[PDB]
Order: sequence, then C-alpha cells, then structure tokens
Amino acid sequence: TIRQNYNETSEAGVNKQINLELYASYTYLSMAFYFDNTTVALPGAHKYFKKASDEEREHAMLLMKFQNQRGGTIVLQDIKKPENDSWGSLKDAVQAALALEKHVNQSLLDLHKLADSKGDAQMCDWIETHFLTEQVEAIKELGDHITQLTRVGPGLGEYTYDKENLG
Amino acid sequence: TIRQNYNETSEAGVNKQINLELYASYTYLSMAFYFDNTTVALPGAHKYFKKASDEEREHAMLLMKFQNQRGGTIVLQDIKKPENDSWGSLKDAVQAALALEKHVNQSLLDLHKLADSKGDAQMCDWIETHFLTEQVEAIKELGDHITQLTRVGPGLGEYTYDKENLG
Amino acid sequence: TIRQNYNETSEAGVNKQINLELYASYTYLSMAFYFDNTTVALPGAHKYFKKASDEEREHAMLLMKFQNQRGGTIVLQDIKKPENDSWGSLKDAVQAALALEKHVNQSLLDLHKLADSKGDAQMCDWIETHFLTEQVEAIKELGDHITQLTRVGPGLGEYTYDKENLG
Amino acid sequence: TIRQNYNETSEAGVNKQINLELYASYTYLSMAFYFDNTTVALPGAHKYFKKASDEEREHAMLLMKFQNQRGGTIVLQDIKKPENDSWGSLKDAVQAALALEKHVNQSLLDLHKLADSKGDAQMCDWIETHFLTEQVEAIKELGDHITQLTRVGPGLGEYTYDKENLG
Amino acid sequence: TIRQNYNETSEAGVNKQINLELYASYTYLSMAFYFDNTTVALPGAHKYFKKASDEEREHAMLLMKFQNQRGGTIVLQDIKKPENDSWGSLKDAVQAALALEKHVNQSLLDLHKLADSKGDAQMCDWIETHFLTEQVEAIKELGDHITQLTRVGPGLGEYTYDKENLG
Amino acid sequence: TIRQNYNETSEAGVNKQINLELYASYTYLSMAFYFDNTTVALPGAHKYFKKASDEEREHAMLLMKFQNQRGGTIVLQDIKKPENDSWGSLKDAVQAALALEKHVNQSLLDLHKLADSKGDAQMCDWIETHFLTEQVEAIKELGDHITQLTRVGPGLGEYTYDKENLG
Amino acid sequence: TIRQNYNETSEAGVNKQINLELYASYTYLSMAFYFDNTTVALPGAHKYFKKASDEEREHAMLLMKFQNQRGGTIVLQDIKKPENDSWGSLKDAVQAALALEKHVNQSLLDLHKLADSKGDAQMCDWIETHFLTEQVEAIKELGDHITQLTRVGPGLGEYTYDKENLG
Repeated sequence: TIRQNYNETSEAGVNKQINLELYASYTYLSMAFYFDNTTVALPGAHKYFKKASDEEREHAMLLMKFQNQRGGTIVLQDIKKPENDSWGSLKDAVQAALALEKHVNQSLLDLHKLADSKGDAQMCDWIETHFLTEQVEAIKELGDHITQLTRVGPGLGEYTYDKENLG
Repeated sequence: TIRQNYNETSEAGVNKQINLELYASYTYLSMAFYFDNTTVALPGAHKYFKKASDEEREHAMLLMKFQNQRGGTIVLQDIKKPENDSWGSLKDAVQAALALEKHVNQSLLDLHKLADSKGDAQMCDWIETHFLTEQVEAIKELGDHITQLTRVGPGLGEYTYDKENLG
Repeated sequence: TIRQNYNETSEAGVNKQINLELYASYTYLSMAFYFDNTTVALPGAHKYFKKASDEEREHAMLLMKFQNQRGGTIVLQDIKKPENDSWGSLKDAVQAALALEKHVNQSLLDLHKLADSKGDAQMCDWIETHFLTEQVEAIKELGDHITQLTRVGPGLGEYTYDKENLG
Repeated sequence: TIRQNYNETSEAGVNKQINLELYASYTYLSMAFYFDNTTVALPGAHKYFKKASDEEREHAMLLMKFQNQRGGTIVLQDIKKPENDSWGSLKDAVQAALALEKHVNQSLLDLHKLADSKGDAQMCDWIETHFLTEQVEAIKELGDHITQLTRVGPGLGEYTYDKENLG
Repeated sequence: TIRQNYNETSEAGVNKQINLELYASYTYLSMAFYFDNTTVALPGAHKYFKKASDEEREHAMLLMKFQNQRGGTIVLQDIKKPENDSWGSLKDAVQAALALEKHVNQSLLDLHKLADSKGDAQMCDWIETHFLTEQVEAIKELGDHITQLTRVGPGLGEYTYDKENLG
Repeated sequence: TIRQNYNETSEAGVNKQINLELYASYTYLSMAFYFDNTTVALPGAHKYFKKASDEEREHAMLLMKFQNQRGGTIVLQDIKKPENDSWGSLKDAVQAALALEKHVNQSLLDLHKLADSKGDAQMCDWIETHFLTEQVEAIKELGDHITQLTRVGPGLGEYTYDKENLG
Repeated sequence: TIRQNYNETSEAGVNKQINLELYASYTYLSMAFYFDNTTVALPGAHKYFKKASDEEREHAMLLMKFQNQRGGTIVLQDIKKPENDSWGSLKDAVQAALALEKHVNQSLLDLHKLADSKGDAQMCDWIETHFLTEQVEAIKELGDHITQLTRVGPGLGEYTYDKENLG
C-alpha cells in the first residue's frame, strides 16, 4: 500500500484532468490538419498545432503517471471530438486555442484548490511544478500571437506570420 | 480542385479508419499505464505499449495526411474509451492486443477492397505501402509474444520476458 | 526473347506516356524561361519550373527504360510545343501546371487500368511505385501553392511567395 | 541577525527530522550489511541499501544546512539503533523500507503543515522542493519492487531480481 | 491464431514456389562449379553463378518467412537435381539461365493471380515488392548478357566478357 | 484577454516590488562606486556590489516580465536615491546590505501572503521559485560575511577579505 | 527597355537554334535508349549518348537565357522526332551523330554570320565563347571515334570500344 495523504476526490479530479488534456490534444490535432487542408494551406500553423497536440498528450501522460505514483487508479473516458470541424482564419484558430487553454487553466486551478483543501501538499506542488507556470506561459504566448495576427492583417500578413513565426 | 479519382465512399472509409487507429492508440495507452500501476509493476510492458500507442497515433496522422492529399475532408468523431480498465496478465494484454490488431487489419482489408471496387489504384497501393504488410508483421510479432509468454509461464517467466524482450 | 506477359496495347500506351511526359517537360521549360524574361523577372519561379522540367524528362526516361526492360520497342513522336507562349501571373502558371498534372495523372490511371485489364501485374505495380503517388503529391503541392498565391495577392505578395517559397 | 519569519516550533521540528533521517540512514546501513553476510549473500541488495543509507545521510545534511540557513540552531540527539538485527527475505527488507519511508513521509507532511501554520512560506517550499516529491517517488519505487519480488518468487527469482534490478 | 485472409490454395502455392526457388539455387550452383572445372576454367562465370545460387536460396528463405508470417505451414519436398550435368558454352549457360528465370517468372505471376483471385491484397503486394520487379530486371540483365556474348563471339570474346563483366 | 486569477491588489504589489528591487539595485551601485573612490580603494567590494546591483536589476526585470505574463500593467515610480552617500567600513556596508535584503525579504513574504489570500496559486509558486529561497541564501551569505569581517578585523583583515573572498 | 543593338533577324535565328539544339537533344536520347534495348545491349554507348542529350538540352537553355538577356522573346516550336527509330551499328550511330553536329555547326556559323552582318559584336563573341570551339572539338572527337570504331571492327572490337572508351 503506497497510497498516503491522497484523497479520493483528488483522485477523481486527476482522472477528470487526464480526459481534458486528451480532449485538448485532439482539438489541436484537428486544428493542425485543418491547416494542412489544400483549401487552407498554412504549413507553419500545421506544424505549430501538431506540436501543441503532442504536448497536450504529454500532459495527459504526466497526469496518468502521477495517478499511479500516488496509488490512485486511472479511469479513462471517451475523448469527445473537437467543438468544430473547421477553424476559420489563423487568428480564429489561435483565439479558440486561447479559449481552450484558459479553460484548461481554470480546471487546473480548481484541481489545485481541491488538493489544497484536503491538505495534499505534494499534489499542490506537483501541479505548480508541471502545469501552472507552463499554462501561464502558453496563455501569454497565444495572446501575443493574437495581437500580432491582428497587426499583420489578413492575406499577405497571415501568410507571413504563419511562415516566419508559427513555422 | 486537386481531387481526382477519389470516391466519396473511400473518403468516408478513411475517416472511419482514422477513428479506429485513434481508438487503438488509446487502448495501448490504457495498457501501458496499467503496467505502470504499482500493483502490476511491469516496466518493460509499460514501455512496449507506450510505443505502440505512439505508433497507432502516427497511423491516424498518416491517414489524416492522405485524406488531405487526395482532396477529401477529415471528419473526426469521439474516441471511445478502451474496452477494459484493467488488462489482467501480460499474456492477457498481448492477447487483447492481437485481437485488436486483427480487427484493425480486417478494417484495412475492407478499406482496400472498397478502394479497389472504385478503381482507386493510388489508394490501394498507399494502403499496401503503409499498412497491409506492417499489420501482418505486427500480428506475427504479437502471436510470437503470446507463444513465448506461454512458454516462460507466470511469475518469474513473466518478469523475465517483460524485462528482456518487451523492454 | 525477354518479353513475357507484356501486351502490345500496354506497349503502345507506354509509348504514348513517354511523349506526354516529354510534352510536360517542354511546357515547364517554357514556363521557366518566361519567368526569366525581363518583363516578368520572377527568379524563384524560373528555378522552380526548370526543376519541374528536369523531373518530367526524368519521368520520360524512366518509361523508356521500362519499355526496354519488358522487351517492347520505344517509338518516339514529335514533341508538341506548349499550349501558350506566355503564362500570365505566377498564379496563372501554377494553375496551368495543376491542369497539366491532372491530365498526366488521368493518363497514368488509364495506363494502369489498361495494364490491369491485360493481367500485367508487374506493370501495374511499376506505375504505382514510380508514378501514382508522386503524381498525387505533386497535385497536392500545386493546389497548396495556388491557395497561398491567392492568399498573398498580386504585387508584393507575388514577389514574396516567389522568393521565399518557390525559390 | 539573519533569522526572519522562522518559528521556534518549526526549528524544533527541523531538529526532529534531522534525527529521523539519520535513523533511516542507519537502518539502511544495517540492511545493507545484513545482505553482505555470508548466510544471506545478496550483493545487489547490499549495494542498493548502501546507496539508500548514503542518500538518507544526505537528507540529514540538507536539513542541517537549512537549519543554519534560517538562523536556527542544530541540536543533535542519539541515533537509535535499527528496529531489527536481521531483515528476513529481500522482500521482507523492502517491505520494512516501505514502512519506514511512509513514516518519514508522514513526518515530512506534519513538518510542512507546522511550517504552513506559522506562515513560513519559504520553509514550505523548501520541503516541497527537496523532500515531498522525492518521498513520493521513493515510495512508488519501493512498492513496485515489492510487487516484482512477489512476482518472481523466492529462490531463483530473488537471486535474479537482486542482480538484475537492485544491483 | 494469427492466420487472416490467407487461403489454403495460396499457402500450397507458396510451398510450391519455395521448392522452385531451391531448384533454381541448385541449378545455379551446378552451373557455377561447371565453370570452375579445369576443362572449362571461366572464373567470372563461377563467381557470377555462385552469387546467383546464393540469391535464389535467399528467395526461398523469403518465401519460408512469408509462409510463417501469414500463419501457414512450410512443407518441403525433394530438391530435384538440375536438368544437365554440364552446361556448354558461357552463352549456352546464360540462355539456360534465361529460360529458367522465365519459368520462375511465370510461376510467380500464376501465384500472384491465384492470391488475387482469393482477395489476398497483402500477398499480392508482397510478391510485387520482392519478386515481380526483381524478376523483370534479372530477365533483362540475362537477355543483355546473351546479346553481348553473341557480339563478342567465342574464344577471346568469351574470355573477355567472363573476366570484365560477369566477374 | 489573457488575465486569469490575477488580483488587482497582487498587481499593485508587484509594481511596488519592481520599485523596491530597483531601489536595491541603485543602493548597491552606490556602494560599488564608493569602494572605487580613491580614499576607500577596495576593488573586491567594488566588483562584489556591482554584481549585486546587476542582480537586483535582473530581479526588477523578472517582476516586469511576470507583470506582463499575467496580464497586468507595469506602472513605474521614481527610484529614490540610496539612504547614504558614503558607506563607512566594508563591514558597515555589508551590514547595510543585510538590513536591506531583510527588508526586501519581508516585502516578498508580504507579497506572497497577499497573493495567497487571493488564491493566486501560480503567483505564490512563482515567488517561491524565483525569490524566497534566493533571498534566504543571500541573507545567509551576508551574515556569514559579517561574521568573517568581524573575525579578520580592520586594516589588513579588511584588505584580505576584500581581495580573497569578495573579489 | 533593355534591348540594345539586338536585331530582329538575329532574334529569330536564336529561336531557330533553340529548336535545333532541342532536336539534337532528342535524337541523342533516341540513340541512348536504342543502345539500352536488349537486342543491342551496349551500355557504354547508352551512357555516352544520354550525356550528349543532356548537353544539347543545356545548349538550348543557354540560348533561351541569351534570348532573355538581350531582350528578345523566346518562341518555341514542335520538336520533330528523330530521323530514325533504330540506329544500326555503334559506328553507324556515331556517323549519324557526326552528320548532325556538322549540321548544327553550319547553323551556328550561319547565325554568327547573320549577327555579324547586323553589327552585333556581343552576340558574335557569345557564339564564339559558348558554341564555335565547343562544336569543333565535338566534331573532332566524333571523327576520332569513327576512325577507332573502324580500326577495332565489329563484334569484339565494338564491345571493347563501347566499354573502354564511350562508357
């Protein structure tokens, strides 16, 4: 028996977070191959969102590893398909990415609060170490991308930011 | 318009195969982190099924690429959770993997037969090139693993085959 | 006598394909040096279409090699001059290239169907191996170029895509 | 006067933890040389617990350094002899190691909770940075070893795990 | 049970092809050591047909591997001795080699047609990948050797071609 | 909008800490060039406090970065001149440095307590990660320097400690 | 307007020479793959005439470049198929090559005389620099090959000269 100071509600919250990271991974996968579609043809955004999809899947696997380390049980659920089939302009897709990452961030802060209320000091620091600052940096980066995509405008500007920044 | 000799039924079959490969990826992820649970503790199988998950996700992404190359439209669906939460012995899990890969193979052979019925010579060769022989080799490897896992037996044999072969 | 399972209609079709690959080579040669003309002055497109002309000539020579390998007789015909003397905007030229490659692709699929109907298993696989997937990738690339050339627009955008992508 | 925001109960708790880490070091030293005894003769376990003894002495020294950093005073007490003179089977010893590390983990969580109740933000973070996650990983590793030692069984299994994993 | 979409007539055909490849290996071994005989003394042909014998044994082993991969059973038969004890001139032996490889090519095309009639897409592709184009190239090479051996003529020509081309 | 879980009082406290770190930077610059004055002439202390000034300016810039990352607004104020024009003995200056760093530490602990009262888990961890332990180590080092400067005494000792330790 | 001292008759003569060089390229391609036919089987001549084809295509492209550099307009015409389908002996083919190169040389000398009659000093030097001496050296080499092919004779000599000189 390795389980120690690990509440069953914290365990359920970790299972929930696993599914949300997988959901995010699959949303970015959808975004990546939308930009690979020949009617869209933005190869930098294809690469950028494919990497984001890999990173979110890494996040899901960090949480599954944590679930095992603390002596919980991983319980998987369906991965819901992304909210959209097509994602509009490059700026639209980055705006939807920012919305998703803020939603993931709120869920991580709720998970942290839950852990804190059960006195789970190791879990709180683990979430801070691997997630909370990473999420703040990702949100800042996407916000910067949105301001730049606004500045450069549609057409030539979108092509340029795709190739010179996202690629 | 890049689409040429690409049937709408073939396109839908590719979208079905994308979902099936993702389901396989998620089943192997489940298996991998089952073997990371402290009550199972088989690190070779954890590494082996984690790589199998990565490979099936690559398979899904090859099909997404092909969908775009031929001028179809990727349509994603929910990724259903794996059939089990826990996977029993190492032999049980390899047996479950064999059954899944044979299911995926029958799906690929049906997709090949469909593409052939619509005269899609490039699609047929593409499935042969990337999938049909890879699948036969995967099934042969899994069957060999099952025979070796039967030979070495439970207990010390399972530990040994996990570490010396799968890891 | 090396000839075996090689139908005389398949042989005629290979001679036809040789001439069409040479025709394509000469159309891309025309395109390349149109963009070298001082009133056009797009050096990236000059390079890009000169390479395409070399590649189509390589294709013609692969087919002549195949004709000899199977024991047929190469019969050459006039290479018709390209359809146009000048090719308009960079987007116009890439659109004409896409139209030509789809026409070449349809001819390759007809050649494959002909071979299949005569039971020429080696010829079918040879066409799949060297041509059918290459043609799908070339058609996808040109379609992507057209979407990007539309996105970036005339003037500065055309200059930029010429230098940063086609060059 | 460097002392700042450092409670004297926190300071007394750090002194208690120093003694517990030294007690753990000395328990693992006992175990290590039990496995070096000719009637036991498990060289992998000897090396593994010798390293564990070194690491626990490092932990004690980290806490002594921290006591000095915060302007407290180190106060040493007798290091109690280990609970047993001989440690049974390899599995028996890893089970006693797991019990000990859970006791040390509970002590660390109590020390953290004490620091938190006195508003010692830096001491809380220091315990998280150096101990809490290290302790969770050590406990998971020991649990995994117990599961594998059960799987391989006595005799040849014990010999094999000792040589191939612990050593 | 790894067997899937593998017809027992296909399996019996693979066993037949194994024996034919072994028969070809043994014919080329005969030829190779005929040219090593002191009354013949053509060292280039000795090396060339020894290599051909090795390659045909490799072909047999590829087919045995395939039989196992698809879940069939290898069934071996006597390897018949070669049709002749001595092989005449160098040109004579290359002519007999050409006749043999055309017979093997017809066997491979029949095996492919059989697999195709049972819907064995993977077996058809496997034969194309490993045999059909290799066989066309081997036949072209042998035909070219016969033409050059005719051109150089008997005596000094035979000596020269043996040393400079076959060797 | 990137701002999430970032309280306006926390934001104002970060602007206060930016100014305080800049004040510390400027105090250390004053000290550094006091020790460069020909009537003082302690080159080790000049180098030591110049680096301390660089480090506190880096601290201010880390907080400016954090303000932007969380979606706050940097608001700068006057940097007040240091408390003294001349700093007495080397021991006097290290004593003045210790008092300043303890003041900065109390400011950081108050900022941490404020962020904690508003549930800002990421800010709390960020202050722990970048400041709280760095501050404890800085205070410990300064206290040690003061004890050594007392031990070595004025005159030759001050010269020696300046050159051999601070420089 | 870059055009200067470039006569319209000279421009038309350059367009005529572009077509003639392309006709030569295609004649050499025909010859090259005649020698690759299994009933001819001379690999040195295949390589030699394939390179000659590449070189004449380079010649055409040099003239296209020159047309653009001087501010003319490239106008392409049909490339007539070669005069023969089969080229007889190796000596016959080199003899046909010599006659073609002398025809091309007379065309170049006529183009030079025309440029000279219009006072086009740069064009005259350009034809001298790139063509007139290259042509004399090509004709000398072909004449030497014909004398050597006469010396070595049919049969073994033709094989030897093909391999040792042309290849």
